[PDB]
Amino acid sequence: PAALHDRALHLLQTIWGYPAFRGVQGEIVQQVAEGGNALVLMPTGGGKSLCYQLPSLLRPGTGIVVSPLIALMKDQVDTLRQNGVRAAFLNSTLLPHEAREVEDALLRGDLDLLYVAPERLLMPRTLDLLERAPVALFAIDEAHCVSQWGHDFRPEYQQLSVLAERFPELPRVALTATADERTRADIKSVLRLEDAPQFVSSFDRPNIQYRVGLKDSPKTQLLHFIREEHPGDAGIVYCLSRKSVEETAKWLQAQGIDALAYHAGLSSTERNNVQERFLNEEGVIVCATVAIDKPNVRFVAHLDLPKSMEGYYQETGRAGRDGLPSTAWMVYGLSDVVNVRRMLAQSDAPEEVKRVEASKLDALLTYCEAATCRRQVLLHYFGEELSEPCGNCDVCLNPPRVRDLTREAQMALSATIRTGNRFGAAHLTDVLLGRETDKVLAQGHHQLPTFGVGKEHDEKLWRSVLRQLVSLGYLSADDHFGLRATGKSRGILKEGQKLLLREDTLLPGLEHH
Ligand SMILES: Nc1ncnc2c1ncn2[C@@H]1O[C@H](COP(=O)(O)OP(=O)(O)O)[C@@H](O)[C@H]1O
Ligand SMILES: [Zn+2]
Repeated sequence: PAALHDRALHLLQTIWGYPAFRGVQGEIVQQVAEGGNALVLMPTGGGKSLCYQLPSLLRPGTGIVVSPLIALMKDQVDTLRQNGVRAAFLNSTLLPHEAREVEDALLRGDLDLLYVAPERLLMPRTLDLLERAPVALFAIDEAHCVSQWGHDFRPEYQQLSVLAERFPELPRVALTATADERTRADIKSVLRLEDAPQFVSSFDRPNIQYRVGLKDSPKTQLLHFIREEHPGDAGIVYCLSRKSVEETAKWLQAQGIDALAYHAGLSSTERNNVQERFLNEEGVIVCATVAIDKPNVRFVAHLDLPKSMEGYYQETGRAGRDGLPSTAWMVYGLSDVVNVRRMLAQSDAPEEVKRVEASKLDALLTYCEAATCRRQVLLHYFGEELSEPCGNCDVCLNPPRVRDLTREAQMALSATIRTGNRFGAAHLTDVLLGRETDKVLAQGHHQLPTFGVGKEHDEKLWRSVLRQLVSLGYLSADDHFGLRATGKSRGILKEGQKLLLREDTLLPGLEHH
């Protein structure tokens, strides 16, 4: 009721000292407290931990928490108990007499929370014992580890699928900081969360302004940006190679801005040197690769595209941990993107991994190539949905020049619907062009009314119109990289909504060498 909500608040105040719920917490709490399942996505420091702790206390019985991290579980228990919350940890390095003092406290219903290493949890009899205990809920922390594409991975987290089969009646909560569009499908498979609500909260950072542009002579381009907009300011400037980092630094010092290289082949010495000369003093600039601390950074500059949307989110987020406005500045070139693809084409990685890695690359480029608000594109990749344009990005503020492909979009959307939402971008494009592949013949797709219906255009165009549909969320990729129309597809199909491309991409043509 509202009498549940009131109840939770009096807990929020009296225990964690927090005044009010951040982002979607209060929904999650009331969702789980009432018996519901949940997927929770929040960035690090976002406030996950009490998403499960608060329901544990509101429901009769004990919240059961699983995380791979033992040392942090020990600390999270301690702090909980000093704050007046009855918590315990159980793992197999406890003396057997301790493991029983805790096991019996569970069964008597004496614990608000019990933190359990997956090692112990997965053991039947830890399983069986739980069925005899007054359990309020399960919380699978670091929930992403269930996924091979998951940031981290463990055999043991795949096995937590047991929780849903052995305890279907009881609420299950998964929380992870880092999830792409599907590592998430795996979380949802494994833990049987596919019908549960999904919550994302803290990903946005409203005080950072995002800008992307192409590269012609980037050093001057950067130098000019610092210059006008951040002369006495601290900033990070990111490059792929160790080589670029040191040129960029030598060069920036040659123009007498105070700049320093930072990277793994700096002797220890110099690393700590650069570190506090950057932290202590204001208006100093670090040139880093992928590598730490700083409160007030004004600008992050990317002289290269990162290898993922994740990396880019991380590095730009180093700006502005003051609520005070900051800018993220990036310049890329298609030249580069082509190199990344061939360097990943010639690799020795498995074909399953190349498809996924090229996936991340497309998402990254398409993010660059946005004809619509950049903050929506960025946030969508992590599952956050921003209703309206931010007014804080380079697309919002200085709208680029766009071409209207809304009718082409409809052809693409309808092609994939009518083909049963399972087929991939290369394949679909074969359809709208009219190409009869020996793989197009296998599905009889050539006999459909949507075949060659897009013949007016070429491959490069459909592939990009495809990329955009995915990126804006009009398309979703199921497997194995095959594409679904979404609930959002209707916007383009009822219309009222358009699919734009940057006039920037298209250009008078043809390319030449
Ligand atoms: N509802 C809230 N309102 C204000 N501050 C919060 C709120 N929830 C969490 N925080 C803060 O930010 C931190 C979140 O980190 P924690 O919840 O401890 O683990 P995680 O990094 O997984 O979220 C908290 O410890 C607390 O300092
Ligand atoms: Zn915007």
